[PDB]
Amino acid sequence: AQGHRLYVKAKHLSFQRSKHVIHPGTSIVKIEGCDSKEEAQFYLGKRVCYVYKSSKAVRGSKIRVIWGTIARPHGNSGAVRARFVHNLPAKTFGSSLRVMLYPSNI
Amino acid sequence: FKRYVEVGRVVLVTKGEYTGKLAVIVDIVDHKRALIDSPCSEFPRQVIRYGSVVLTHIVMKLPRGARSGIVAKKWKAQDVCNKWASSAWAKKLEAKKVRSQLNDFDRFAVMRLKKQRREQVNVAV
Amino acid sequence: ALKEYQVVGRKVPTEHEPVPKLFRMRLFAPNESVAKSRYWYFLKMINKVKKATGEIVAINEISEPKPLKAKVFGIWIRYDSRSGTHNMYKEFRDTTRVGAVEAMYADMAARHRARFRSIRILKVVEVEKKEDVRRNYVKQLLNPHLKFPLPHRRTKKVFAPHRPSTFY
Amino acid sequence: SEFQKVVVIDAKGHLLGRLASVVAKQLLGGQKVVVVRCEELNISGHFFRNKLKYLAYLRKAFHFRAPSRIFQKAVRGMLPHKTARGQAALEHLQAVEGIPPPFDKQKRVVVPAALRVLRLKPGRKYCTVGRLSSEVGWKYNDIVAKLEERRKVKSAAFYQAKLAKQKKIASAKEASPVNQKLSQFGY
Amino acid sequence: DIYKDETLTIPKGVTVDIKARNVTVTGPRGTLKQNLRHVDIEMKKQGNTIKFIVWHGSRKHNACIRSVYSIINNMIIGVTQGFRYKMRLVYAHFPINIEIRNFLGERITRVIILEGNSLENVSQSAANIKQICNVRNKDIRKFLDGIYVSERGNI
RNA sequence: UCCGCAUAUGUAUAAAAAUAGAGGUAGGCUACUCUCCUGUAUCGUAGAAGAUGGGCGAUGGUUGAUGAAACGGAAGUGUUUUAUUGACUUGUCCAUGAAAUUCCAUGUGCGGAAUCGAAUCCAUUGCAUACGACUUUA
RNA sequence: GCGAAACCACAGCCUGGGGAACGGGCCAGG
RNA sequence: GCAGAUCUUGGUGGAAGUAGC
RNA sequence: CUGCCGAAGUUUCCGGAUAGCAGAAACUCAGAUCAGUUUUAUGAGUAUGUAAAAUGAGAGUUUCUAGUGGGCCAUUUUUGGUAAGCAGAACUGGCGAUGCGGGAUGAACCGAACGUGAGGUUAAGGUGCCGGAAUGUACGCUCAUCAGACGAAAAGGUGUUAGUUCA
RNA sequence: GUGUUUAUAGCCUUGUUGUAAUACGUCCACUGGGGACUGAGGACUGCGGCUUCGUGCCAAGGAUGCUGACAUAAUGGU
Repeated sequence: AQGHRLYVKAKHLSFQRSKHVIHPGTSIVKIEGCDSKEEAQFYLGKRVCYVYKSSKAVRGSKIRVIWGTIARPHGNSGAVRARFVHNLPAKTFGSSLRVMLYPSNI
Repeated sequence: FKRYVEVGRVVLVTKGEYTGKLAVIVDIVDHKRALIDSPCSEFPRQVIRYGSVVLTHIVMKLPRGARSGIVAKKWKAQDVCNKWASSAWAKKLEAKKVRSQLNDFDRFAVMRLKKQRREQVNVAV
Repeated sequence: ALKEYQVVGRKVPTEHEPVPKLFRMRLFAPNESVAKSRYWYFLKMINKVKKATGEIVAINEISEPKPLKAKVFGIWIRYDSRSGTHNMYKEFRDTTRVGAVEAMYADMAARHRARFRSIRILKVVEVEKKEDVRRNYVKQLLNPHLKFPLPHRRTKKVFAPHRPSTFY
Repeated sequence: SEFQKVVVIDAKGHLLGRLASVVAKQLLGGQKVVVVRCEELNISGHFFRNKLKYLAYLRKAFHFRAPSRIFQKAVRGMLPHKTARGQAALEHLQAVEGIPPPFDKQKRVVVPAALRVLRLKPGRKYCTVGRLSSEVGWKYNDIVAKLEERRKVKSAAFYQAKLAKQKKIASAKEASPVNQKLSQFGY
Repeated sequence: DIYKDETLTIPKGVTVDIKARNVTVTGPRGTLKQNLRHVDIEMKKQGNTIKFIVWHGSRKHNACIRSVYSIINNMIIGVTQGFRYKMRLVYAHFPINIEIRNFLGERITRVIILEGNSLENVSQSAANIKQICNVRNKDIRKFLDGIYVSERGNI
């Protein structure tokens, strides 16, 4: 089944936050394989999605997606800042996100 | 022991802008800094810290504080180039660099040949 | 990093002093502004020459003529501490005068918990004779047979699969 | 770098605090972590040092002695255990003494940022958690220190069988001309 | 000090393996396979020599290195000629039955060259014999008779 | 047992051991060489989500389905050995089909009954005892 | 069987600290 | 133009099916 | 209900007349003045003062007309001290009418003073985990069995690290 | 191991071989990409640049152009 997955695995770590104030509009995403802020420049502007399933079979489907884009790197270790169309729920801390390769400049 | 910080021992630079370039210690400034030089023109004579290099098993006899040109003469005389390359350590490094240069079409070709190689599966009963 | 500046200064000429004397010091500072301030402070406390009545006539950074040759530098320093009066002399082996002074500052700030303003250098000299070397550590570094293993090797990608070799 | 669903860590030679902080961050990152050989963890400091630390802890609570319970306590203090996120992250950690049968046949990784040989200065006294636990109440040290040889002997036999089996393909590799005919790609 | 090597001439012992900080210094008289885990000194088997490299060693490490050199010599001495430990016993007005018993008439019963490769163990055994012959609530002159090791020399 | 109702993306990787280093090494306890110097590796990876055929090379690698025997105790729950029965076989060479998606959007649960056991109450009992609740016996 | 009244800002497990009690109400823990 | 006035009037709670008769 | 302005919280005599702070009205006035500011030099005694330069701002008013007539944190200079702390003056600002980032938490400590938002960048603090951010680089000290991170203190250290002097 | 002076290595110093190169500092009204947020205003005027001149054109007093998906859905609110 290794003829698929055009995307890259990622994890939703947290929102942008200070010690005591959280900003849910921007989320901190750890793209796996990206290990520094210079490698995070490749994934800037790429589409990222959160894919989950819900009980109702609305649209005749069991899966729904929240889309987003990668805006800028966060820190030195390769984490990025992502803004989603809808703010990611706080329950999705440590959940998985998919980073496509489009819009591609390669 | 096989690797001693010594005058004339060949080292491999693993940190900095000269990563992956062979060099030979010419003097010991201190226990934390060593003076190295390489015959190739891309490597200027410089003082580097011991934490930025790894120590190779090749020892080639140099006088203390030898100049750059005489280092090159000794390097060519003792054929350090193609002596380091003969060891499997350099072959593994060279293969890693070559494998990193492969493009998508080359990667597809490698998968085809390695599948042609794997279908061999001949083992004596 | 530190830079070695030679600073020449003199007092403003007046009717009493048609032509004044030139006073030159070689002092280390990260930038020229620090060197000029240190030069005036040294002049004020050595020659009692005020900055208001004085002016800097020249300043030039000095590069090490032989940065590719190992050398031994002896530094005479003055320590200002709780007592405020100490004379010390240290010997450092390196390739440039700047590195030795930086090493001295790191050593004293670590061991003695000093500061840049308190520490003042009377002189830095190059020990060109092995017999002139006083410290035993530097004498070892000049022995004919430097032979020691690699120290402090210590060598994201967390969760390494195999145990490290951390050896030859 | 990359994550797996379950990560098995061989805690032999790993410092308690360094490994716990790495594990706690991985647990909050959304990963299931299994730490085996929890009795082989190391703590910087002499035997008497952490002895008085644990003896003072006994003076204070449910005093646990087992090495995994020591490690589980260290990881828990590095988690937001007062919230649902911290509790959920805690439940993804499985710390055990030794290597149980479900895990001795699975690959075990190590954390270089927590290894004693790469973090402690040579010549520094250290206290093993298993030895430290043995005198403070833990009574299963001897039986687990005896069973490990049985696991090691079986595992060593498996490695020899695997190595002997691998020799056939390794010889067959260079035997096939196509291995070197198109080896210009670095493979 | 950059280097503090301590060369020690190797004896005619059977084995001198010091792998994994375990100096299995075997010998003809005895196999003094004592692990060299006391000090972190690198041992170099330079033929008929044992260079105890103590490079970048501290004062405490150097003191341990010097003790290790004596231990190596002591192990070699035991591996070559052992260590005889002559023991002398003096009887008071009440002789001490020997399995120590009747110590000044003591009804309680406790438990002379002594050749041995392990000189430390032989000396420790001699101390145990001296510790066994311990006077309690008795004058020193009255308890002058006791078991004291006469001499200890290589057998 | 009947009746009614609601209807993760390759999930691939198993000696131990220390750095005052180990692993394994011919030979017959060695000797000495080799390897590291992380997995950027190894295993797998083609097919209108993976088609239909002609095949060919090898006459065999993957597996499904059963019939299986061994091993695995620490929490064995899995490691093989297979006997076959069928297939894909990317090992390789050809012929067809893919499209106007004509620029991204992706048996299981509940409520009822007819049943089979068991337990409590129960004949009970003080063994227990404000009452609960407990222990024996119908 | 009949049948009150007082009272009621509101919840309510402990160890320390929060300087003006801080506590029960905050912070750090069990 | 109300949330306060140990506010006024009316209605209704927890205490409580408690103290008790 | 919203918007705008906005104190004083204390000199002086002595419940007030005040003044002062904050507004309204009636003005005139840049070819003119004003200033919790720095100056030039000399006057007097580095400070202090002076008339006339730099910088900024347009300023001076006259009348009447609400509210207040305390303290706290203390700093600094400072007097007396007195086992020693401590107390007494002035000064300085802040809190008092002030939310916000940090300081584990915090009425007075470090930053910063506020319309509703988007993006960027910082301050003070920080980047092992809790916790956003380098288990960063380089050079040193220490192993504390009551480390360190925040008077029993004199000394003792066969506890040390570096150096200075005599040698 | 003792002393040597290029030996069958060379090291340092000195002037010196054709000049340099490089690093650092600084500047270009020199230039090539990647990402994100914003689109206020609403005829024409203006300042400019191209243009032989242009009811000319332009990145010049604030976004336009080309497409795709949906009414029994898409999108948001409670």
